[PDB]
Amino acid sequence: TRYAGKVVVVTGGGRGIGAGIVRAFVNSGARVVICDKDESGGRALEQELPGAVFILCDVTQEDDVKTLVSETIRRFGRLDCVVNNAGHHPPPQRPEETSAQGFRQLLELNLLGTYTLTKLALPYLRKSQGNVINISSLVGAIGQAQAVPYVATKGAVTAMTKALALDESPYGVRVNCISPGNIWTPLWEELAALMPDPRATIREGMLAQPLGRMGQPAEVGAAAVFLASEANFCTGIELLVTGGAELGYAPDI
Amino acid sequence: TRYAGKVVVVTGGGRGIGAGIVRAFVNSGARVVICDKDESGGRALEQELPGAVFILCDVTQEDDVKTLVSETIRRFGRLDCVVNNAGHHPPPQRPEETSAQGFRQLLELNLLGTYTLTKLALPYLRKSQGNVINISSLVGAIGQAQAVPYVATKGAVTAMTKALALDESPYGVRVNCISPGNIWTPLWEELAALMPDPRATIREGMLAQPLGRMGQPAEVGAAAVFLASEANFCTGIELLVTGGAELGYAPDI
Amino acid sequence: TRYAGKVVVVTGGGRGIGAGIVRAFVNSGARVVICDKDESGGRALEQELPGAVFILCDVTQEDDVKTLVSETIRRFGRLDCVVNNAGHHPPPQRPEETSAQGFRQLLELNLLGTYTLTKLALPYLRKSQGNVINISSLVGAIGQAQAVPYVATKGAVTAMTKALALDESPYGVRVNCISPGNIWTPLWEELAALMPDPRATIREGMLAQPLGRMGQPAEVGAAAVFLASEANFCTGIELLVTGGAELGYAPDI
Amino acid sequence: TRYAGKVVVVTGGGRGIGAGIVRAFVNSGARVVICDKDESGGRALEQELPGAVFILCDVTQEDDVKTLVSETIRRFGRLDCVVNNAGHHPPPQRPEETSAQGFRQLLELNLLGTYTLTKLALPYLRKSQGNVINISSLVGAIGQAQAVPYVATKGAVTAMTKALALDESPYGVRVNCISPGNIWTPLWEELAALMPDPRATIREGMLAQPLGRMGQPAEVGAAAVFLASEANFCTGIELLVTGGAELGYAPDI
Ligand SMILES: NC(=O)c1ccc[n+]([C@@H]2O[C@H](COP(=O)([O-])OP(=O)(O)OC[C@H]3O[C@@H](n4cnc5c(N)ncnc54)[C@H](O)[C@@H]3O)[C@@H](O)[C@H]2O)c1
Ligand SMILES: NC(=O)c1ccc[n+]([C@@H]2O[C@H](COP(=O)([O-])OP(=O)(O)OC[C@H]3O[C@@H](n4cnc5c(N)ncnc54)[C@H](O)[C@@H]3O)[C@@H](O)[C@H]2O)c1
Ligand SMILES: NC(=O)c1ccc[n+]([C@@H]2O[C@H](COP(=O)([O-])OP(=O)(O)OC[C@H]3O[C@@H](n4cnc5c(N)ncnc54)[C@H](O)[C@@H]3O)[C@@H](O)[C@H]2O)c1
Ligand SMILES: NC(=O)c1ccc[n+]([C@@H]2O[C@H](COP(=O)([O-])OP(=O)(O)OC[C@H]3O[C@@H](n4cnc5c(N)ncnc54)[C@H](O)[C@@H]3O)[C@@H](O)[C@H]2O)c1
Ligand SMILES: Cc1ccc2nc(C(=O)c3ccc(F)c(O)c3)ccc2c1
Ligand SMILES: Cc1ccc2nc(C(=O)c3ccc(F)c(O)c3)ccc2c1
Ligand SMILES: Cc1ccc2nc(C(=O)c3ccc(F)c(O)c3)ccc2c1
Ligand SMILES: Cc1ccc2nc(C(=O)c3ccc(F)c(O)c3)ccc2c1
Ligand SMILES: OC[C@H]1O[C@@H](O)[C@H](O)[C@@H](O)[C@@H]1O
Ligand SMILES: OC[C@H]1O[C@@H](O)[C@H](O)[C@@H](O)[C@@H]1O
Ligand SMILES: OC[C@H]1O[C@@H](O)[C@H](O)[C@@H](O)[C@@H]1O
Ligand SMILES: OC[C@H]1O[C@@H](O)[C@H](O)[C@@H](O)[C@@H]1O
Ligand code: NA
Ligand code: NA
Ligand code: NA
Ligand code: NA
Repeated sequence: TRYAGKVVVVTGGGRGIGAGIVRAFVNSGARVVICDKDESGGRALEQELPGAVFILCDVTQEDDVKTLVSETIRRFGRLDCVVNNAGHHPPPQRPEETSAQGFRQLLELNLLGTYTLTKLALPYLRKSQGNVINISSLVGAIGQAQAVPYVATKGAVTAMTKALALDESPYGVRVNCISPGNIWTPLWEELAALMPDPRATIREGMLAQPLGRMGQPAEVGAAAVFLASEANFCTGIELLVTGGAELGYAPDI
Repeated sequence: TRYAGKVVVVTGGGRGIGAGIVRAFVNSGARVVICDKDESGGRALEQELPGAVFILCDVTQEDDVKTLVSETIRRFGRLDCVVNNAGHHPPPQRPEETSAQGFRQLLELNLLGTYTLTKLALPYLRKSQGNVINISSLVGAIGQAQAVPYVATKGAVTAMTKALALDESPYGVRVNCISPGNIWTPLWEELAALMPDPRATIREGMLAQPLGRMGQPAEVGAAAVFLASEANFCTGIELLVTGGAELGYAPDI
Repeated sequence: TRYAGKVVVVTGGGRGIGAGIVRAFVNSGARVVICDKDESGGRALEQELPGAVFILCDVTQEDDVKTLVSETIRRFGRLDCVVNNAGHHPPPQRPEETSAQGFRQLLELNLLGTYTLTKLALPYLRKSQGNVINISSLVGAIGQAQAVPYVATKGAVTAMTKALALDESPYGVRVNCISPGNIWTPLWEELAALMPDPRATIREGMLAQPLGRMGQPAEVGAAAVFLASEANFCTGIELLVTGGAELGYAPDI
Repeated sequence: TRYAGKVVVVTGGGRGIGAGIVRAFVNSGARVVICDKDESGGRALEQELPGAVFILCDVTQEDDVKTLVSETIRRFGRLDCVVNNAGHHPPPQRPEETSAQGFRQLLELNLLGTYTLTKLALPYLRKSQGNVINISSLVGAIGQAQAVPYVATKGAVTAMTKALALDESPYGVRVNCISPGNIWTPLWEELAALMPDPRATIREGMLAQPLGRMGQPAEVGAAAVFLASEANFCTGIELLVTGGAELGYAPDI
């Protein structure tokens, strides 16, 4: 009952972290709108979860997002929390192999899609004293190899979260982000499968954490439910869900 | 039921943030040992809360802490979480008014008391796959005026949390900290009362947060229950409970 | 002589921080290419400074940047340091007053212009074991009110700096950023002039720093010369030039 | 001539990083007082460097530090910069192998010695508009394995630097810290020699940095001269000299 009576939109909710966040909110008593550009996972999740419904929406398309918000309000009468989870990590790319074109496309998804939904949702979040949760990335803070565009987009999300928290504080709307590290999801599996030795890549990904494993969508979901339902004095925070990966680390020429 | 069957020790649990943490854990289903050097608040809290008991213990006294741990195990049979909350903020002091003697005394409480209980508790936390929660301070990260010793002690706590998280990760024990900002507690009230215009000082303390108020012990308590019970992929994190105080901020000579 | 024989490109070098960086590098013995989209300041600076030349270049235009690099190499035979300083802060804008269109345009300048020049320069920086210096912003790290797009762009720059530092480390190219706070420049003067009480706004800007004044272009310039010429074990750092602005900060409802 | 006419005290200046800092300041034109508890290195350094003199002083002994300051003023007539470099890293120690006694002793050196000299020097630094430079450690920020006391002491130093910067800003005294990573010094060599395979330990220490080597005392020294002589808008900063070590990092159970 921690979030009973509330209405939550989760973008990219059809699989991976997003689906874990959907499940955590349904388990907390909320009604959840699953937004995804892909019908397969999200439609099945609606059938599985009473309290969740699926709305096809590509967050890079402004009119899709307008309809997502208007349909959420039409169907459920309020909006309490937006979780901006839709995002992508390209395959590893050396800096000279990236392009401004690809960088712009990744900004459209990872940054501007979050911006667009948040902007359209904020009038309703102000009415409900609701909150925004952005899914950023640990590597926005610490960097990652072979990922210049991705890292830039996530540094932008974390910073934007802090700016918006300042602007929306007088109106009672909290704005926070979660920065996951290595979470075992279909994206992780897909990227590993591109590598010469996928099993070795996966093993390395597990050992990057002091805890010796990758994280689960459910663990990101629990962090999101905490931020929405019990973190009433938290705004503009970056909540790390990383298993400790950021901890620790002639001869001098 | 989020933490049912678990046993938690909260130091400085007789009033303020510590009492809020005690209440949050009792509400989650845990049994709680209230440690305090002062009988008044903690004894009343035991009477009030089924599931909480009071043990007199000054965390700066090694034998008191040894007895705290042995009595917790004798009475409850396990130990799952230690919350190192006991600590103090001296009245505002200019650097030249501080002393090495006073600095050492504050280190004994704010830093070494946390170290001592954690060390004595860790064998039991390893058996239960339990966790440590240290109550640090936002100003350990960002500084504060007229508080050189206090700030130093809290920078030490936050750093120590990260080091211990690394060391205890192979054993399945997570170690995290909460960094509160301005929380309305008897300590805050006592410090304000020393100032020339206490009401003005309190007003200034409220407006230091974008949220326009100070935080509550209950909000720190909810963050602690989250870290203990649902943050299984979080270790070595600093969870800010500050209301956004860290956000934002000839002419050039 | 600290940077004698070296060749430096400074974008946005015609006024403000960029001109201060140009002067600092000329004073260190380097030859400097002043890039700017505006001829007025940069052309005068060339006439004033032996060792500096002006090249008209809008960093948002890929062909302009290609020509900037090819002309630098044609005229000077090497390239040792790129300082990505061109950038803009829009007038204060509430989140609901911003647009995706304006956000994209600001990303083109503050983020993608930095990306584009860095990419085109890197083959030459690898040959010289040179370095990249990005001018980010303190508010990328801590947030700012009425500046969601700006803050996002600068969070991206700081993060991108760390990612590129990782990628270019095997090749001996260091990549660092400077995050200024309030620096008294024509941009600051222009933004203040839009406000109802410009003098009051300027006074507030000075008092945001514990040092009680704004910074100077020359101080950012000295930090840049340090990073280029003497910081050989620094890569991926964020060097704050802020005057301490990030330091420090019923009642509980 | 960057720091000509100025007087600098470097603690632990007889070898390692401290000796590198001494050399960098002498090369900048300053007169330097080498403080050390060990005569061997510091006495030889005085003989070698015109402009440097050696004063025997154990920074944990208050009367030694009082004499250090009074002798500096008696001999040189002013004091412009204090570099608190004396410190120690114990051999790797598991948390259960540490003691409160050893922790207190390490606090006396790494934290309280810095506090004591700074306090005694500040009246003179206010007269000269001088500055304080504390040598902290990257692992104060990110943690390290088998080093709970050390990490705590360095977290305290970094935090204390920020608090004192706030307090001394109205008086025109800047207070900054440098956080080195792996620097090749006699301490590093001594710790490696205790390990089963010292050469393997050294190799691992080099590869912890993206730059693929450890740092040099001279590089820390250049950062110190920058902070003293050219960073006039920097106070309360943590300048990382780490080679990038902090950058970057069933399957989910
Ligand atoms: N998996 C990790 O290790 C990891 C680490 C750090 C951060 N993250 C972040 O977590 C989020 C989720 O990652 P994941 O691993 O679950 O990814 P995933 O690819 O498994 O799932 C992403 C989901 O988002 C949907 N989506 C993609 N583009 C969309 C669009 N334009 N509109 C709507 N939906 C869209 C996909 O169809 C998919 O269902 C992303 O923001 C990612 O950057 C993931
Ligand atoms: N109140 C704030 O704004 C604030 C802000 C940041 C951090 N904190 C931290 O939160 C913690 C609690 O602060 P608070 O405001 O509730 O303080 P408080 O003074 O109201 O309560 C502290 C409690 O700890 C007990 N205690 C003190 N010394 C002890 C000792 N040696 N052994 C055992 N118990 C001892 C006291 O008797 C008291 O019951 C402290 O670590 C403090 O530094 C508080
Ligand atoms: N002034 C501050 O307080 C402050 C604070 C933090 C960061 N910064 C950053 O410092 C940098 C310089 O700021 P400033 O205050 O000196 O600004 P400014 O407006 O005074 O100077 C910027 C210069 O860049 C040039 N420029 C703008 N767009 C360009 C383009 N497309 N191509 C090439 N040149 C272009 C302008 O013509 C101008 O000469 C910017 O990145 C800014 O975001 C400034
Ligand atoms: N070497 C590294 O990798 C490294 C990394 C991070 C931080 N640091 C810090 O840099 C500083 C210097 O380290 P180093 O590697 O050069 O060490 P080092 O042991 O080589 O040199 C330390 C010097 O300080 C002196 N000293 C020790 N105790 C003293 C006391 N009580 N009073 C006066 N002088 C005293 C020693 O005699 C010696 O000359 C320390 O604060 C250390 O924690 C070093
Ligand atoms: C082969 C490969 C490369 C890079 C990958 N990166 C991620 C990722 O998104 C991520 C990971 C850790 C972080 F700390 C983080 O912030 C993000 C996932 C799978 C990968 C697979
Ligand atoms: C007159 C006064 C002065 C300083 C005080 N400081 C605190 C405190 O402990 C605290 C506050 C904010 C933080 F961000 C923080 O980390 C700690 C409480 C009451 C005070 C009253
Ligand atoms: C009226 C106004 C509003 C906002 C302004 N902001 C800046 C700026 O660029 C900046 C400032 C501080 C920082 F810490 C920072 O990172 C950036 C300059 C002038 C302004 C004038
Ligand atoms: C065998 C061993 C173990 C640990 C050591 N640690 C240091 C050290 O002081 C240090 C290193 C990196 C940092 F990032 C840092 O902050 C400090 C030096 C030698 C060592 C040798
Ligand atoms: O594909 C990797 C993992 O992705 C997660 O989102 C699913 O919940 C797991 O069942 C699956 O093993
Ligand atoms: O004394 C200030 C506040 O302290 C808190 O710990 C109590 O829960 C409040 O009831 C009280 O108003
Ligand atoms: O316009 C504000 C300031 O801008 C700086 O870039 C110039 O160097 C100053 O002379 C001027 O006062
Ligand atoms: O002992 C390791 C290193 O220590 C440094 O302080 C010295 O300057 C080097 O010559 C020496 O190789
Ligand atoms: Na359903
Ligand atoms: Na009871
Ligand atoms: Na010229
Ligand atoms: Na000499």
